[PDB]
Amino acid sequence: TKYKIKETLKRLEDSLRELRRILEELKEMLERLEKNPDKDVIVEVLKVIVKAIEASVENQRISAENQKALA
Amino acid sequence: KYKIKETLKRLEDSLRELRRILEELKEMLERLEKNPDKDVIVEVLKVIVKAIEASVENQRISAENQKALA
Amino acid sequence: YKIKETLKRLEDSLRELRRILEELKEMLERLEKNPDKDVIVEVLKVIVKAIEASVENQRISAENQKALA
Repeated sequence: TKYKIKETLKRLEDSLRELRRILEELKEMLERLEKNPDKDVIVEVLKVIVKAIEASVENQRISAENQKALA
Repeated sequence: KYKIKETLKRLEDSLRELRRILEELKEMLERLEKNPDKDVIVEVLKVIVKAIEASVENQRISAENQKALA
Repeated sequence: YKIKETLKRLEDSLRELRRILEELKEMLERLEKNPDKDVIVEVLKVIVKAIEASVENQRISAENQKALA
C-alpha cells in the first residue's frame, strides 16, 4: 500500500497546485469586478467559480482515495 | 475502525451528492450564457452556495475521519 | 506532533471555513430579498473568501495526511 499512498499524495499535490492557480485567476477577475461591476464580468467570474468548485471536488476525491489507503 | 469504515461510506455519499450538484451547477452555467441577465445569475449563486455548503460538509466529514485514523 | 499539531491546524482551518460559510449563507438570504448590483458583488466576494478558506483547509488536510502516512 506504499505506492498507493505516495502516488495519491503526488496527485493530491498537483490537484492543490491547480486550485491555487484557479484561485489566483479568481482574485484577478475579482479586481476587475471592483473597477466596474459589469454583468458580463459577473458571468465570467461565475464560470471560474464553477471551475474552482470542480477543481475542489476533484481534490476531495483524491483525498478520500488517500484516506481509504491509510485505513 | 467500524466508525472509519462508516465515515468513508459517508464521505463517499457526500462526494456523489457533490458531483450531482456540480452537474446541476454546470447546467445552469450554460443557461446564463444564453440569457446574461439578472436573477438567473441569482439562480446560480444559490446553487454555488449549495455546492460550497456541500463541499464544506464533505471536508467536515473528512477531517472527522482523520481524527479517527490518528 | 505533526499528526497532533497538523490535526489542530485542520480544526482551526475548518472552523474558519464554517464561519465564512455562515456569512455566505446570510448574504444569500439578503439576495433573495433584493437582487441588486452591489448586493450581487457582495456575495461573489464572500464566495471567493470561502473558496480561499477551502483551498487552505484542503492544503492543511493534505499535510495531515502526509503525517498519517
